[PDB]
Amino acid sequence: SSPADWAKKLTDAVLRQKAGETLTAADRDFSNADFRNITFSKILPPSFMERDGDIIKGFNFSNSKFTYSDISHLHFDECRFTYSTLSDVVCSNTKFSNSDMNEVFLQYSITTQQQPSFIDTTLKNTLIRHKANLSGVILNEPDNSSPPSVSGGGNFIRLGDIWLQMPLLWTENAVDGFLNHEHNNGKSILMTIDSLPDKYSQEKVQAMEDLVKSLRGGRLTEACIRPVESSLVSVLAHPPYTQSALISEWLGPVQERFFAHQCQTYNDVPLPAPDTYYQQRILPVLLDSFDRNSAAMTTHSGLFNQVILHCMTGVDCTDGTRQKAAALYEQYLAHPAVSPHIHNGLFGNYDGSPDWTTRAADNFLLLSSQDSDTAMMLSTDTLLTMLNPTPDTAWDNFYLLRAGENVSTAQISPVELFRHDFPVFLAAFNQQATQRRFGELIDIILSTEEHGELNQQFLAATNQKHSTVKLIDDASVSRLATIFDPLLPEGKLSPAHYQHILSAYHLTDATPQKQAETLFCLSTAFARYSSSAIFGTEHDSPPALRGYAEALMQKAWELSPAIFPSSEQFTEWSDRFHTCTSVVADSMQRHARKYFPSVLSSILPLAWA
Amino acid sequence: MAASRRLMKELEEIRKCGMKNFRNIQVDEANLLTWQGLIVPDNPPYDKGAFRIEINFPAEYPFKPPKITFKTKIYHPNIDEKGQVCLPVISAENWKPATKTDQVIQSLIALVNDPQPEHPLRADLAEEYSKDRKKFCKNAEEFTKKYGEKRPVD
Repeated sequence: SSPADWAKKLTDAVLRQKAGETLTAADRDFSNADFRNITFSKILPPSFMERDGDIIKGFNFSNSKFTYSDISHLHFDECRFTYSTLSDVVCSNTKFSNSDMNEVFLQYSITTQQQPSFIDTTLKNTLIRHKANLSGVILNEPDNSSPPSVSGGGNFIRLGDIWLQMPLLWTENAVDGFLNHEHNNGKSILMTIDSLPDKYSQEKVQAMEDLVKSLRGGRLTEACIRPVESSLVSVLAHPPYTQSALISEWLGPVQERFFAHQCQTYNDVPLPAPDTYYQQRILPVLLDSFDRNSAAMTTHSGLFNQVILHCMTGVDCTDGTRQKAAALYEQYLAHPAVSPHIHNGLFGNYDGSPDWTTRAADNFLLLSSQDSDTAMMLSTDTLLTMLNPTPDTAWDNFYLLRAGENVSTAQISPVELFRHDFPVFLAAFNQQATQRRFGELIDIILSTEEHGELNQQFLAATNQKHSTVKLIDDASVSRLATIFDPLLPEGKLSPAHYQHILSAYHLTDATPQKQAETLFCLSTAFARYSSSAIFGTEHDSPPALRGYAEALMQKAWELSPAIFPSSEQFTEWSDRFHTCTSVVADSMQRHARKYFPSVLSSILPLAWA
Repeated sequence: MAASRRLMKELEEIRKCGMKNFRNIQVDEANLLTWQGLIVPDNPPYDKGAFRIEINFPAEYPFKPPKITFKTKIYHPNIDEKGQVCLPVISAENWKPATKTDQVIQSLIALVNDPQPEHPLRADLAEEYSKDRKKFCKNAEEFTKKYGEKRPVD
């Protein structure tokens, strides 16, 4: 019959099991079924789609033809799938347990948003989408079995005994898909392969050797690999991938370029408060890079002192990461550029070294950016809030050391000091009047009177690298557009709005350049706004917020084309404005910091830096 | 907190060198940011007695100075009739957090032993000092008796 009869024929078969009656050998045998294009929620109770619901236990769905069917949020137990076809299926957060799925097609739709799990499942010879939570799956030994079919047509790598498909060609799009698990809500082939249980380190490594050997033959350049630098190390820099010789060799240069790009970015600016992933997967690499570039500890003390601070107070930092840090720090304090400034009395445990148990000890020694003699001695509790300001954060709670000696800071303005010798805090000491100022522009785009929901939500999304709440749903399209479309007549920037933007930032009687650079930045912030990170998702992206982001960029160009890196780079940014939205958001920002970074940190949320 | 970490050490640092001038150090277990002490002048006309004293630390200590007040009436050119005293070291805009309080008190006691009518705080007594040391001492003497704390025996 049709699949509709296959449909209403399992509907009331697992309900008998949910009514007591056990099912014989013949009963629980739904082989050769066809459930194509059937949204399974409609003919199923609302319990199988709820957390801690019910399990479909003891079946035999061999040869099934699911292709196009949605099995979202459903948990199977003890079931057979051998020889099925699920390619193009929707399976958001699906789960399969103690059920064997050998030799099946699983290249599901890029449509699916959350990865499905596989607790105690087997995928012997199955084609998989490179994104999957295999945190329980027990793989098999690789059989002689021939490779999966194809028609020119890409090649496949082997992950223990599963089958993964490499792209036809590592276009920048192919790269940002398979590799970047940051721009993609934590999903990627690297995160997929490492999700395997902590013993298959043999096949896990092998699988990664096979993936580097793929990229090694991409011909792709330093320029094209940068936006996945952070995502690559975060996985490949920790054991067991440290043991693998072929993986260490290739990754070396990649980590030298990572550390380098981090030294340029966060040596002058507050490294944003770290989530857990960062504490666990990043810092350890930074501690490593510092341990190999000894000199770096002093020449880039600005960043060092951050990577250390955050290490010694990271809630989820391993006792190894803490020790390395502590130890890396006793090296830094003994440096002959640092140890002179140590007022043997008040510093640390008053016995020369830091007292890492207390957060209110003078454990930190900051070096001046300009002077050889000026240094700052301050505490962990204090350095913490200076770097992550609050409305009542005091900006002078530190011992100014002018060549070993302490000096009065009464009659020394903080602003002046941070400007000259300690650049790190200035982007932060400003945040109180930078936020208000930004707020005054969001209250202008989104009227408090009528719209208040969105408002506190746009405001909210500013103090977090990412947000759970998105706006790609249909009611948030009509909603948004009714607010942005009046500000963008003929796709250009409303002359009335622009004038408000000026008065908002006191740039009214400013120089055209300082204005261009500010619009450039606002355009950068509203770029961020419509990216997977904030209100967008991996494939969809709010059309208004992108049309406003591009519109702001326009007037920037209009005011001063010198601001932009080139005539043709403006073209290409404009085009991509019409996940390719988060690739410009960074590009614009990379540019923004290099040429007018003081104008940027006055507009961008310290939390986004 | 930091203020208490510092004070706990500032204190034992002072309970280390038993300078015979200042005793006994009391800290109110209500605040700890408020200390009492008793200064015992070496030079006349203040031997006849001694003087109690409260040292109140702001919460933002050590990054804002303390102020010292005399809880004992004292006839002195550099000391308010209400107890207030002006020390260069603990005045804001001259204060460095590193300053050891063992030395600010040393200062106060030095200012009580040898008054400096140079930049006084009480012209009344300051003119009497420079023009009539006999008389001034004759009055400070009797005022220490009448209003001053009892001289320590040990």
